[PDB]
Amino acid sequence: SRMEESIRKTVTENTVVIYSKTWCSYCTEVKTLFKRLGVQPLVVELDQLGPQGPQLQKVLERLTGQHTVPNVFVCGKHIGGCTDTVKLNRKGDLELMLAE
Ligand SMILES: N[C@@H](CCC(=O)N[C@@H](CS)C(=O)NCC(=O)O)C(=O)O
Repeated sequence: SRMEESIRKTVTENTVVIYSKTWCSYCTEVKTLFKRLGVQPLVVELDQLGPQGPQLQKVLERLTGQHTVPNVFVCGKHIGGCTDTVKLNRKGDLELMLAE
């Protein structure tokens, strides 16, 4: 699909991409973690896109294996959700990625 090719372009062009929903506490949490690191992520709020939201979500599951939000990409690579991102941070992998 065109939506799949567009996601690939979005995540290769933007250092941090968070596919989010505005009401989700885990999305807020991961937004805050990147803010504390000095990053300004690109946020895509899937609940604020009309019927494109659920279509995008389906393509995200095909690409990433995940059906929850947040769905986080760093340096073009899928990293997971909030707890995945927090674990990557706790290990210093997240900052090593950002540093390269
Ligand atoms: N363990 C996940 C949890 C994320 C989560 O539960 N997200 C909720 C929204 S706040 C969700 O996507 N729910 C949709 C569903 O369960 O299908 C993470 O750390 O990101």
